[PDB]
Amino acid sequence: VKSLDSNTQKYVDMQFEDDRQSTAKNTVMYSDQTIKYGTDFVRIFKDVKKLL
Amino acid sequence: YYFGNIKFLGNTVYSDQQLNRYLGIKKGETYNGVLLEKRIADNTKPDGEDITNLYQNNGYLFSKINAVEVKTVNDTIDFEIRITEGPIAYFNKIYVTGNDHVIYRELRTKPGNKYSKEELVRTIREIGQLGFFDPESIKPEFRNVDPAAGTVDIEYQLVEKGSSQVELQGGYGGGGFIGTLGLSFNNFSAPMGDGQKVALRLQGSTYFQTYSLSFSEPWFGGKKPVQFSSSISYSKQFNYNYSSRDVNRNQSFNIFTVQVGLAKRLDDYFVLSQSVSYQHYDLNNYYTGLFTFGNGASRNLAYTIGLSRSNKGVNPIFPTYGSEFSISAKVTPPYSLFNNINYGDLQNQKEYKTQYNPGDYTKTVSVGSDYKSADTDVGKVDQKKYNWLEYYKVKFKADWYTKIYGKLVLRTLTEFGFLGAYDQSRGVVPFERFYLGGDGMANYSMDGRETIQLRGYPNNSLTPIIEDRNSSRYGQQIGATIYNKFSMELRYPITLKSSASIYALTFLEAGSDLNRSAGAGLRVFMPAFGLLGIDFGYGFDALTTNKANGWETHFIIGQQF
Repeated sequence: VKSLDSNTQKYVDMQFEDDRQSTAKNTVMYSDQTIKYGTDFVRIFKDVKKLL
Repeated sequence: YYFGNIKFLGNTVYSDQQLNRYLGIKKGETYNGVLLEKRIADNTKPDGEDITNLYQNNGYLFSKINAVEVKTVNDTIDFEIRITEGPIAYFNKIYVTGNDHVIYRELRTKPGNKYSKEELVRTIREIGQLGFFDPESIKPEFRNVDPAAGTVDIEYQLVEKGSSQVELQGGYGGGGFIGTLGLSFNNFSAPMGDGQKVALRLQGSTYFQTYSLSFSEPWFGGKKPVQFSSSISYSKQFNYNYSSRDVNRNQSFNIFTVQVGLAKRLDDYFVLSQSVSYQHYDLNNYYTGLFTFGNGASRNLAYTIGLSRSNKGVNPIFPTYGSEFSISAKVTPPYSLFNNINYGDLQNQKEYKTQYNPGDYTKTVSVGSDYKSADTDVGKVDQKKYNWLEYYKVKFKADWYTKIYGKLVLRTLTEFGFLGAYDQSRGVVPFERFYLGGDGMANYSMDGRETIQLRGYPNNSLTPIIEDRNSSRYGQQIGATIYNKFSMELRYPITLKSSASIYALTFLEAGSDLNRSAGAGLRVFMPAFGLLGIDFGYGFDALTTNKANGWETHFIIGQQF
């Protein structure tokens, strides 16, 4: 059987919309103090660690 | 050498014609074995439009596509592609090892469902987004594959890497940087256990600093995805002149906010969101714009409701089909009807006239003890008017995507927004007002200000200003209560890989009879560095001479909507 790739980081990276049983996002609240689709410094640090 | 007569043998699920359309190889072309193998099965990518994934995505996991060369004559090679399908695949038992109900609730690959690689990929992505487990080794491995009965078992191999998380994020908008530091424990229970998130976060820009504690239950009750969120925040915001990017450090207010809220999914594409918020605005020397009560405080108790419909395309970054609608209504309790004090005759009362002979009234010239005289102190009257905020707010947004010709996508956007007061003598509140023009920025500030994006113009340039001339407040921005925007964008993608998503766009916007802008831009999205967008916009309208504003440039990071 053709199985998925050994590394699954790419699968996590790709983006999808919400489906019928994921958490419902609240759009009438104030800010959650997050920049959505912003620069992720922790991911940058982990990537730099992976390249060493 | 050239191809010839690609024939498909022994395939009954799909006809010959559809598979030939999927192959895209015509007789007479130059032979390219690499191209033939790539079209047959693009092993490089999991979402490639290849025949093996065409079969495997609907559950014929046992389908094998092999090529056999039959004849090579007249410098022409003939083929017979052979397909051996096999029975359909149905999941039987789905279990996870290496970690329970938290993981099982978020599985797309339910028992009894038709096999689909898209479901496995989605479950991998969702478990990765949970954050507890190592993103590189979320391994779906097949057990008890019985082609005799047409069944398949999946085990998810996972490795724990801790529940807690630290996050440093950044962005750019309104001509200023923005950044958050957050420590988020993604398991709280009533400690280890349920998926309840608790995060302590701090956000900062050049003119406002916010501290917040946020609790969030994704599955309220443990049955359906009802998000129950709560947030206690304290923010300090300066008087910021968005046009010139200077800040005054002696005019500042502190917003203390407590919000509870709930989002639930109803059709089935709709989301209903509710919120209850208490905000205390402690002003400090804020004699700017429409404010005259710069040393007082205000209280805001709001109930917010919202209905949203979302069925956009597969990629949130680059949708290619669908629509999104949003209607939101924010209401505060109507204190005016129950409070039996008159807001038109406040200015003619002894408790609101200017005072200092000691205790005398002043128009500064002493005007005796005549209570009808002197100047109606605007600070006291406005403070009594707005000690409890009274307003009603309605927002409507529509975003329709369509495909036009080829790979181009057209996006249409339309927003209306209104704010008012129940009693016209009370007046429209100076808070929660709409600010229009520029790079656009989300509701990072917790005072209700909404920066609406209109590229081609300076940041916060089109918001209305005091026009009284002799008021000594000419040029300062007071805010808009009604605003309408129509946007139309054409977008072409260059790459849609998981790592990088790049596209160019041309935009026409009209915002308020409106002010119009036209421009072009380029956006690049990566999971690490975020969503970087560069836009160049020419505005045909002026911000005395009726001359167009002309060119302007914006560079934004993050979804600044």
